[PDB]
Amino acid sequence: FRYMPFSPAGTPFGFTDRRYLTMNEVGYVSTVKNSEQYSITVSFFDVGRFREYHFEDLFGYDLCFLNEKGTLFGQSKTGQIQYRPHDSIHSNWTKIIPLQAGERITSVAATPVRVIVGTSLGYFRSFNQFGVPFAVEKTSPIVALTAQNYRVFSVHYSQFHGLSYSLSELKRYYKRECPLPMSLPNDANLDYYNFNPMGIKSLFFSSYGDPCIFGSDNTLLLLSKWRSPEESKWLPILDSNMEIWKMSGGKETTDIHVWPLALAYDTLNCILVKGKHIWPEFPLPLPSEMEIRMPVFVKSKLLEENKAIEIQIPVSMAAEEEYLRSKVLSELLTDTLENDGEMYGNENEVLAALNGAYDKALLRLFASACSDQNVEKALSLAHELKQDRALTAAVKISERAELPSLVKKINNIREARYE
Amino acid sequence: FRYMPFSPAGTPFGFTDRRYLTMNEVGYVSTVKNSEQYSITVSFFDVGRFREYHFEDLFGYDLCFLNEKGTLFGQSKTGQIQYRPHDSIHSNWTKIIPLQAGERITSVAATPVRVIVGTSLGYFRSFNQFGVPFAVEKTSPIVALTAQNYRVFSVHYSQFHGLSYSLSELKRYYKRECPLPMSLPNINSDMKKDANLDYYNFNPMGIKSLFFSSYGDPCIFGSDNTLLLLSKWRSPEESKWLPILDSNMEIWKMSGGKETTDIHVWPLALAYDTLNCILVKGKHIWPEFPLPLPSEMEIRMPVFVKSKLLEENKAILNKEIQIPVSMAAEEEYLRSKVLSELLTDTLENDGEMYGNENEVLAALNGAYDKALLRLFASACSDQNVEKALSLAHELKQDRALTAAVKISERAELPSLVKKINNIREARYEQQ
Amino acid sequence: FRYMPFSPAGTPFGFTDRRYLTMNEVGYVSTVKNSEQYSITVSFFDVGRFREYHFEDLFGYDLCFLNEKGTLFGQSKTGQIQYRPHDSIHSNWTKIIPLQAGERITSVAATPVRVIVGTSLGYFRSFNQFGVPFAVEKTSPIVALTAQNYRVFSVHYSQFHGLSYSLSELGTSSKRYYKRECPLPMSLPNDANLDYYNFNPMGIKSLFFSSYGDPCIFGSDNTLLLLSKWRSPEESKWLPILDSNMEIWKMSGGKETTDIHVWPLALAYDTLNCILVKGKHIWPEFPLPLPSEMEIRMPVFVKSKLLEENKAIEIQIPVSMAAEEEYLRSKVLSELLTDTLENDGEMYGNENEVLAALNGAYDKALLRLFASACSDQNVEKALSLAHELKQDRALTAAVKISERAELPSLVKKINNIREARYEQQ
Repeated sequence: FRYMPFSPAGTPFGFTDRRYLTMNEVGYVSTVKNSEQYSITVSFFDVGRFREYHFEDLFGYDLCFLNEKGTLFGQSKTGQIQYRPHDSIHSNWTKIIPLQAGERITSVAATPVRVIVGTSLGYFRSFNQFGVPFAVEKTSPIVALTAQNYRVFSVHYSQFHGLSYSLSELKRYYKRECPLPMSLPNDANLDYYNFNPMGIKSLFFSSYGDPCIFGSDNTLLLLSKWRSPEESKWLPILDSNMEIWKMSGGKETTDIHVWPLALAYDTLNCILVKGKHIWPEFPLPLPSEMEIRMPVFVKSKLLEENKAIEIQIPVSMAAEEEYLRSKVLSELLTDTLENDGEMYGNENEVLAALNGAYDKALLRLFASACSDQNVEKALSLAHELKQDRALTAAVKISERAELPSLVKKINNIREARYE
Repeated sequence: FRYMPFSPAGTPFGFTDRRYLTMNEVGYVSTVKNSEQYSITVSFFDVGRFREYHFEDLFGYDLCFLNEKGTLFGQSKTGQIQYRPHDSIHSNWTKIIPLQAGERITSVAATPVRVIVGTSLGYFRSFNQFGVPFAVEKTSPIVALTAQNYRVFSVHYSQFHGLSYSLSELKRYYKRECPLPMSLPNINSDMKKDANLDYYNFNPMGIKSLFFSSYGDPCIFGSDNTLLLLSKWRSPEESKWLPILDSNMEIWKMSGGKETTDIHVWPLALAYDTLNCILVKGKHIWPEFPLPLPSEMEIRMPVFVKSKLLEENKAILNKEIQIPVSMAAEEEYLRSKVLSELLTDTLENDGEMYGNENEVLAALNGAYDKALLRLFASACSDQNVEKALSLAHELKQDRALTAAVKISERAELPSLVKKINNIREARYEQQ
Repeated sequence: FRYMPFSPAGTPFGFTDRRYLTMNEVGYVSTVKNSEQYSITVSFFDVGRFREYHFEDLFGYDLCFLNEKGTLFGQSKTGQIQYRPHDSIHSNWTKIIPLQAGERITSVAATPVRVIVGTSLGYFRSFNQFGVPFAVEKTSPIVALTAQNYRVFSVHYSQFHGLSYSLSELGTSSKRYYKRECPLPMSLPNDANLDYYNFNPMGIKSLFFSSYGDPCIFGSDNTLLLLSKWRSPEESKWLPILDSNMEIWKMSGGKETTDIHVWPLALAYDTLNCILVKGKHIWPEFPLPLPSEMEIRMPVFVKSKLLEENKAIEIQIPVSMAAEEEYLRSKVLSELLTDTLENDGEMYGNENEVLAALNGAYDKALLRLFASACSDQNVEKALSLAHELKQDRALTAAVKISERAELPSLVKKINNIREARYEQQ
C-alpha cells in the first residue's frame, strides 16, 4: 500500500502543469510547474482582510495547510516544512523533519499555537507557531490531518490497524484511534485515486468546532457528542449525490460534483465542479452553498411520486427530514453552548427558532398519522413534542380527527409536563 | 466480500424450496418458494399463548426478527420492511429504508419499543415500534443485529475495520466497535468439498445466532459452535468475553469420547445456565423441515483435556464420559464463579426480573463453595498447604470456612487450621 | 499467517544446538539439544540473591518466563506448563492446557499471584501461583506477554483485529484495568536473519515494564517505545525514546553499519540494558558477553544536518542543536517520574533527587535554546521558550540573557511572567 501526501481539498496535476495544494473557507493554494521549479500562489476569498501573494518553490512542496493566521508548506520526500505567517510582522521559519528510509510526510496542519506533522511510519511531531519542538509521538500511520485553534483531528490507516481517527485538544485525547465509519472507494478520474487512494476529499472542524469529514461517497459525516466518550456518534448529514439528483430533476448526471470547503452551522461551503473531472480546475468557480439534509429520502418512492412530471418531495417525507435535522442541530448547538458558550451572538435565538421548527415538523407527522387513523403512532409522536404550545396545537388537530381518547391522553401528557 | 442478509438462527435454501427466516425461544419463521412469490409461516412454541399464522409474500423477504410482541420482515434489496404485531388489535406498518446504489439491508431487529435496521454501508437506522424515525447513525458495515428492550448488540465487519461489535442502550454506548474474539469460518479445500458449503455462502461470518440472554447479557454463537458471553459489560474497563459452552466438546463427552459428525447444535437462546437449542441430526448442520422438538444444553466451562478425560474414564470403568469429582470441581468452581458474578451484577443494577433471582443466586453461591471445598480437600489430601489456604480465601460463606477447618483437621494440618480461623476472625471483625 | 511461541528476548536455534528461551533484567534461560531431550539452564545476573540451576527437559519447552519469584515453562504443542518457584520451599506444579487441533500456546507470563497463558485461538487462561484455575477468557489472539509485580502488559494480533495491546493490574487487594485491546502503534516487519523471522514473525524482540513501572516494547524497527500517562485513559501516549539504529549510526561516525545490533533486556530510568551483538546474526549467541548500556535519545536529529555540522566542526553535535533533544528528553522523563512519584511513591530512595536534577537539565536545555532565539533577534520565539521554564531562577537567568542580547521588549515581558507567578503563589 502506498501512502500519498494529503492536504485538505487538494487536487491532482492530471494532464495539466498546475493543481490546488489545499482549499477551505479561508482561501486556496495553487502550484504551477515551472521547469525545474514550481510557482506557488496563495489566494484568499476575503480580499479585504488578506492580500494574495506569490513565490517560487525550489523544493517542490506537495503538502499544504491554510488558516486565518498563516500558511504551512511541506515536502513529503525531503521532509522539509515551512510556515509562512500572513502578517509579515511575524517572520517565516523553515524546518527539516527527520525521515527514515521510505518514510514520507503524509499530512500537515497548523493552528495559531501549533504546527503538526504526520508520517507514513506513524510518527506524530508537534511544534509551536514559532517552530519549537514540543512532542514526538508514535501513532498508527497518519493519512489525514486537520486542526482548529486547540483541537486536532487526525485520521489513521494501516493494514495492521485498520481505519481509525483521533481527536485531541490542549494534551488530551477525547478519541484515541477509534474506528472511523467512513466509506472507502471501489475512468477519467483514475488520476485522482492514484493521488488520493483513501478518497478523503476533505476534513475539517465546523464553525462550531465539531469534526467533519467528506469522503469518496460524497457524504458529509459529523461527529456528535464528541465531548462524551460513551455518547459519541457519527452522523451522515449530507448526501451530496442525492441532493444533486433532486436538483437535476431525477437524472443520473456525471458532470456535476461537489468539492467540500467547510461547514457553516447548517450550510456546506463547497465548489460545484462541472465536467468529467470530479476535482476543480483553473480557473476556480465561485463558491456555492449547500444546505444539509438527513438521508431519509427514498429514491424509489421519489420515482413513484414524480412520474407525472426539481423533484417534488412529499410532506411526510419532508417533515421527517426537518424533524430529524432540527433534532440533530439542537443537540449539537446546546452542547456547544453549555461547554464553549455563545460564539457568534445569535445562538440563543438560533436554538430557539430551531426548537420551533422541530415542533412544526412533528405536528405535520402527527397530522398525517391522525389522517391515517393511526391512534398509537400519533400518541407516540405527541410525547416527542417540546413546547407546551405545540401540545396545545396537537389537541386541535386531534379534535378535528374524531379521536377523543387521543385528546384525553395528550391532555394527560400536559398534566405530567405541568409538574 | 459479499454482505449477506442476516437473521438469528436463519437457514439457507440449499437445493430445497424452503428455509427458516429466523428462530429463537419464541418460535420460528419459515418461507417457501411459491412460483414468483413466497409462503411465509410464523410458528410458536407456546401454542396456548400465540396463534400460528400464514400469509403470501409478494416482495421476497429475506430478513426477519421475532419477539414476543411481533414479527419484523425485511427485503435486503429494496429496503422494504414490515412490522406485524401478533395481536391484530395493533395495525401492521410497512416502511421503505433509503438505500444507495449497491447498499443492502444486512440485519434487522425489534423490541417492544424499538425497530432497528443495519446496512452494508454501515447505516444504522432506529425507529419506535410504530415506525417513527429517531436516529440515523454511520457505523462500520453491519453484519448482524440483535436487540432486547432498549439494548442493542451489533456486529461489524469490513476489510478496513476488521471484526468488531458494539453494545448500546437507548443514547449510550457501553462498547463502540471493540474487537470481537469470535472465530471466522475456514473455507479451505475440505469445506469446499463439504455438504454445508451452502450455509457459509449464506452466512459468511458463520454467526449461527446472537442474542441477549434472559438476564440481559450479550451472547453470540459462531462457526466453532462455542457460546460466547460478554461479562461485566456495564463496566467498560472490566468487560471480558467468556466461552461458556463448547458444544463440540460437550457432545463429544455425551457420545462417550468419540468424534461424531452427525450431531449439530442450533442455538435459540440462553436461559440463565441452559442453552435452548435444536439438535440437528444428519449431514447438514442447519435444521430442516419438519423441525424437531427444542432441546436443552447446560453450559460448561472448557477446562478439560480430551486425553486426560479418556484415561480417567477408563480407570473408573475398570474399577457419557465419567469425570472424577476433584477434576469436575474445577469446571464447577469456574462456572459458578462466572454465573455468580453475572447474576450479582444483574441484581444490583436491574433488580429481580422474574422474582426468584435471589434464591437462584443463593443456590449458586452454595454450589460455588461446595466446588471450592472439593478442590480444598484434594489440596489437603496432597499435603499442599499453600494451595489449600489459597482456595480457602475464595470461599464466600463463613460456614464454608468452618467446613474447611474440619477438612484441615481430618487431614491433620494444624497450621492450616489456625490460618483459616484467622480468616473467619478477620471477616467477622470487618462487619 | 502463522502464530509462533513468543518469549521476551528469546533466540532461535539457527544452525546451533542451543538457544535462549528468554532474557530479561533478572537473568536468562537457555536450552541445549541433548540427544532426544534438552538441558535447561536458568541463570541470574545477581548471583548473590538467586541460585543458578539446571534440569533435563523431556517435553521440549519452547516457552519461558522468568521473574524474581520463579520460572514458568511451556510447551506450545502439547499445552504442558510448569511453574518452578525459585525458593524450593514452594513445590513445582505442572498443568496441561486444553488445546484444540492446531491451537498453540503463543505466550506465557507470571505474577506473584497469577500464571497466565495465551493461545493462538484467542483463549486466555489464568491460574494462581499454585495451579488453581481462576479464569477462562476469549480475547484477540495474544502474541506477547510481560509482567512486573502485579501489572500485566499483553500484545494482541489477528488479521481481523489488527495490532493491539492491553494493560491491567490485578494485585493482592485491588483490581484495575488500564487498557483493553487499544491499538498498538508498533511497526511490523516487511538473508542471514531468515531463521529469526520464521522464529518471530511479529518481530517483537522484547517487551517489558521499565524499572519505574512503565510499559516498553522493542520491535523490528529497533526503536524503544514507552507508554506515557498510562494511568490516565485520555492522556495516554506512546513515545519513541530510542532509535537504536540512529544512535549506532552516530557512534560509528555516521557510517551505515550492518554488523552491530541491539538486543533489549530492560529499561533503567534513562538507560537501556542490552546486549551488543556483533556479526551477521542480530540475536545473541552462546556464550553471552557482558550486558551493555545505551542511554536513551529522542529521534529529533536529521542525518544530513548532523553530517554537515560534524564536517564544519562519534558524531559531534552543536550545543544549540543538541539542546532540543535534551529539552524533550528531560521533559518526557520528568513527566513520567512525576507521575510515578505521585501515584506509587518513592521506590528506590533517590527519586526526589533524580527528579530535581532532571528539572535542572530541563531548564538548562531551554535556556540554551532561548539564547539561540535571542541570537537571531527572534523575540516571539524566545518569549515562547520562556513560558516553558519551571524554576523562577531560570526565568531570572532568561532576563539576564535577554539584557545581554539588547532585547528590551523581551526583558519587559519576561518580567511580567515573574511578576504574575509571584502573586499566584
